[PDB]
Amino acid sequence: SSFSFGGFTFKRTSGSSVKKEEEVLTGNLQTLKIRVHEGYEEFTMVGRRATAILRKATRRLIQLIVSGRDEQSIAEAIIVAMVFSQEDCMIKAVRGDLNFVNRANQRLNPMHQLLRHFQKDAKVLFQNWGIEPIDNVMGMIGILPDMTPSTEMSLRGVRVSKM
Ligand SMILES: CN1CN([C@@H]2O[C@H](COP(=O)(O)OP(=O)(O)OP(=O)(O)O)[C@@H](O)[C@H]2O)c2nc(N)[nH]c(=O)c21
Repeated sequence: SSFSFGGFTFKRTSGSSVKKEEEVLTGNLQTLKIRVHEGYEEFTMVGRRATAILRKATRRLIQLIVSGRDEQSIAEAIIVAMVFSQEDCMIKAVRGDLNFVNRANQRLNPMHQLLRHFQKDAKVLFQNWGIEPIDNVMGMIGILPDMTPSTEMSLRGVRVSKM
């Protein structure tokens, strides 16, 4: 029930899943083979600089409530969770080819190639994830694709909590 991904320790608190290999198409129509976890699961994500509560279904991020030291660490947690969710809109935000041949990419599986890609630049990821109107849940705030806080709109499923 415990593992690490992208610098975060994930702790499953509810649900379960089975694993299966699956092919997915990027925004540049490149086929990647990823190990998909099938099932509804809830997690706590614990990093050095941020933590979050994550609820996910098969290839769908349902909710992510993230707190952390500042915008850079909160954004990094959001990126890791978006990649971890394996959502189609994250796969489709890859607009160029993923380099799997360079000697330094020879051991990254596709999940880690995706993570590195969006760690270098997440602008397309955030712009294509989608936004939604939000309500007045005190203690929490919305975050826009450009990472500025908002009390009216937020990246779909994502809220920022005070630390
Ligand atoms: C998306 N993931 C990824 N993951 C876990 O996160 C860790 C790293 O993921 P990964 O590198 O894609 O998979 P891993 O099995 O290590 O490697 P590979 O795909 O090369 O066979 C593993 O312990 C994996 O089981 C997950 N664990 C659970 N429970 N649910 C999930 O949705 C996921």
